[PDB]
Amino acid sequence: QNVPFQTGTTVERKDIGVSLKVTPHINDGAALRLE
Amino acid sequence: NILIRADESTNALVLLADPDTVNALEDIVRQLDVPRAQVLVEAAIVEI
Repeated sequence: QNVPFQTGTTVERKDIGVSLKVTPHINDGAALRLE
Repeated sequence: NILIRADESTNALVLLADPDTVNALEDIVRQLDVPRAQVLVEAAIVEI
């Protein structure tokens, strides 16, 4: 879901639920880096 | 003349140099590209 939350009433939208953010860095071969 | 420019797309490095300088910069690069090390940290807290 995506819910509101008060920052005062000056509410704001904000995401709730399973989430994943990957950033790789890939060598030509083994041993990848992940952020 | 000596020209080392970069590329952040494929993370590559373009060299333009005489072959002695090419071998010296290869000696720089082969000693600056290592797999780094990882730590597993287990902190523990006991309270009675």
